[PDB]
Amino acid sequence: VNLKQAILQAWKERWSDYQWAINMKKFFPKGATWDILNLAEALLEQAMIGPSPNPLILSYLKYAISSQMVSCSSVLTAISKFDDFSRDLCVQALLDIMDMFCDRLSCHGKAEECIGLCRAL
Amino acid sequence: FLPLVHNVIKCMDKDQDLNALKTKFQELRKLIGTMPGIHVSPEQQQQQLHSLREQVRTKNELLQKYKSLCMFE
Amino acid sequence: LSKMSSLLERLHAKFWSETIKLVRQVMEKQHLVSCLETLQKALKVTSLPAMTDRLESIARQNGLGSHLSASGTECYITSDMFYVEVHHGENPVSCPELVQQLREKNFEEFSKHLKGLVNLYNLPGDNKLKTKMYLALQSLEQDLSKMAIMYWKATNAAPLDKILHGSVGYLTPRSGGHLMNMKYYASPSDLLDDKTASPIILHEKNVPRSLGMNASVTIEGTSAMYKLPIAPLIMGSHPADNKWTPSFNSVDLPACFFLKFPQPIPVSKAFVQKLQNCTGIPLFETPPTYLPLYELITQFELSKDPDPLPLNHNMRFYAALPGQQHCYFLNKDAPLPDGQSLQGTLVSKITFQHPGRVPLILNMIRHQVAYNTLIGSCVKRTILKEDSPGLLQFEVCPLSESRFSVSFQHPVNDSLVCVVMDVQDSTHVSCKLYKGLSDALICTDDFIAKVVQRCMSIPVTMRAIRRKAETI
Amino acid sequence: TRERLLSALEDLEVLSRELIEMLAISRENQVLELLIHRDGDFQELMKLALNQGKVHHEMQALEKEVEKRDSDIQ
Repeated sequence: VNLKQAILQAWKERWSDYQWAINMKKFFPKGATWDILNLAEALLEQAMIGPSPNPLILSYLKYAISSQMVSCSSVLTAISKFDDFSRDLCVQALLDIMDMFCDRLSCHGKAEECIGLCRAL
Repeated sequence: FLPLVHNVIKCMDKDQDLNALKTKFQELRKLIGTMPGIHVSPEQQQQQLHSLREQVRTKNELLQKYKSLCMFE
Repeated sequence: LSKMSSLLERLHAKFWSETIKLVRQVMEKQHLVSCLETLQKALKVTSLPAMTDRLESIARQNGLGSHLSASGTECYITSDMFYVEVHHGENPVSCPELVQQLREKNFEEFSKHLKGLVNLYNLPGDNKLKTKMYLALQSLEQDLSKMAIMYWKATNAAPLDKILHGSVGYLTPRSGGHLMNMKYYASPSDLLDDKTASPIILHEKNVPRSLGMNASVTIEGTSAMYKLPIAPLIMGSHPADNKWTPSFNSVDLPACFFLKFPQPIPVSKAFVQKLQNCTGIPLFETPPTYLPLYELITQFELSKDPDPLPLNHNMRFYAALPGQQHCYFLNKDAPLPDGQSLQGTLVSKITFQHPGRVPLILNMIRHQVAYNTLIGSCVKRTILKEDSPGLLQFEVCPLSESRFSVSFQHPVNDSLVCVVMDVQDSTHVSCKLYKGLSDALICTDDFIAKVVQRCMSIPVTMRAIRRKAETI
Repeated sequence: TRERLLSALEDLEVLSRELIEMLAISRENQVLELLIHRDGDFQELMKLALNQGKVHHEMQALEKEVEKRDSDIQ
C-alpha cells in the first residue's frame, strides 16, 4: 500500500524524475516483487485525473520505458477502459507512449511469460 | 524676512531701495530679539520654569497644610 | 561634508545701509536648473496671482501666445479649456467639472491633466487637424458617454451587475481635467472590511474612477486616420431600454480611442482576432510577445506590493490556508493541447475604436483578468519554506483557453483530488468536476463549488475544500 | 530662544538673498535646508514668546507666594 503514497510523495516534490529511480529502488527491497512497479501508477495517477492528461508525471513513464517490465505496462494499458471514458485527450498521450513503445520492437522476458506478453499485444 | 525678500526680488526681476528697507527690518528684528533677554537656549529657561513651578507647588502645599493642623485653644 | 560656506563668508561677498544701488546701476546685463525663481509657489503661500504667474512663465518658456485684460484673472485659450472656478468652438461652459475639484485647497490636479490634454492634441496637421480635428474628436467623444449614462439610468436594478459587471456604465464626465471612465477591473474582493460602497458622499448613479479601481479611457491619435464620424449624433433617448449606435456622417477622422491601460494584462489570440475585425486591422502593430502569459501576468499583478528585494519564486507559490500553511504551482512550461505556450500580451496598447460591435470586448478581458487574479492570489507576499506540515502544492493547469484546473493530493482522501475551474461567464465561473468510477468520495457537491465561486480565490477555495468537504 | 533664533533667521535670510542674486545674475537641497531652518527659527521665536509670557506669569505667582510666605513667617 505504501507504494501509492510513495509515488505521491515522489510527485509531491519536483524531483528530476530520473534520480527518482534511486528513491524507488531505495523504498523497495530491490527485487522482492516488481509486480507492484510503475505498472499500476499510470492507472491510479490517471484515475482522479479524468478529463486531464496529467502532465509532468508522464515523464516518469518516459524514463521508465527505457528498461522496465514492458509486459505489465502493456497488459494494464490494454485492459484500461479509457476510450469508454471518452476523454479524447489522455488517449492521445496513450498513442504517443505506445509510439515509443511498439514502433521499434518489444523486449525479452527470459521466460515463457514473454509469450503472455504477446497475448497482451 | 527671507521668503518675503526672496518673493519681492522674484516678482521685481522676473522680466527702489528694497535692500535698504530689508536691512532696516532685519536690524529692527535683531534689536527686538536682543531686547527680549533670553540669550541662552530655551532649554535652561524651561528647566528653571519647571523648578519654579515645583517650588510654587511646594509653597502651595505648605500653605494648605498650615491651615489644616489647627488644634490650638 | 560641511556647510561653513553658507552664512560665514557669503554675506560679506554678496555682490547694509548704503548698498542698495543694484536696480539701475548694476543692471546693464529657467526650467530645471534654477528652480528658485520657478518655485514661487513654495517660497510664498499659494495665492491666486502666484500660480497665475507661474503658469504664464511656463507658457512663455515653452511657447504659447496667451494674455488677458489685466493681471488677476485669465482663462485658457483652447477648445473648451475656458472655465472660471468658484465662441470659437464650444459654448461658454460653467459646469462644476472644473470648479468642484479645485474648490478649496486643490494643488495637484492643476498642472498634469491640462498639459497632458494639450500634448495629446498634437499631430502633423497645420491649422487643419491640430485644432479642427482635435475639437471634432473632443465633441464626438461625448455621444458614447451620454448613451452609456442613459443605459445605466435605464438599468435601474442594481449597480453591481450593470455598473461594474455586465456592461459599461461606470463612467465620469469627459471634459478638460477629466476623461471618460469605465470599470475595466472586476475586483470581486473588498477592503479590510465589508464592501460598503458610497463612502461618504458618493451618490450620483455614476460611480467615478475614485471609489476602488476603474480605468481612464480617452480618444486621441496621431496617425490613426480611420473612417468614422466627426461629430456626436446618437444622443436621443431610446424607445424602452436602449438602442444601437446609428451614425450619419463618416469621414477620415485622424484619431483613435487610446485609453490608459494601467496593467499590461496578458490576453488571448481571440481578443486580437475580435479586434482585427472591428475597425479594419488590430489595435496594435508590433511583435507579439508570445512569452508565458499567466506566469508573467501574475508577477506583474503582484509587483505592486513587492519591494526592491528580488523574488526568484520559480513557480513556487507557498502561502497560508484557513488554519495552516500550504503551497501551490502554476503548471508553467507545460504545453497544453493548444501546442505552443500561452501567447502573452503584456503591453499597454489600449487604442480601441468607435463604439461598434464591442458589447463583450470587456467581458472576455474581464474573465481573463479574473482568472489571472485567481491564479496570482496564491503568491502575493507569502514567503515560507521548509513547512513540514501541510504544503498542499497544486498546479493550475490551464488546458483550454480561459479554462483552468487544479489537482492536488487532498488529505481528505488517500489520493489526488482534481477539480475543473473554468471561467464560463465573466463573474460566474464553472466549478464542475468529473470523478472516476473507482475513487474516494472526497469530492463535495455543487455547494462547495458555489462557495469557491463566491470566494473567487484559489487558496481560499483549496482550504475550504480541504475543510468543508472533509468535515472530519 | 530669541538671540540665537534671530541670528539664525538673519543668516538664512542673507543666504537666501545671496542665492537669489546669484541665480538672477547667472541665469534642491540647500533651499530645503534653508526653509527648514527658517521654519525652525519661527517656531523658536513663537516658543520664546510663549516662554517669556509663562515666565512673567510664574514670576508674578512666585512673588505673590513669597509675599504670603513672608507674612506668615512674620
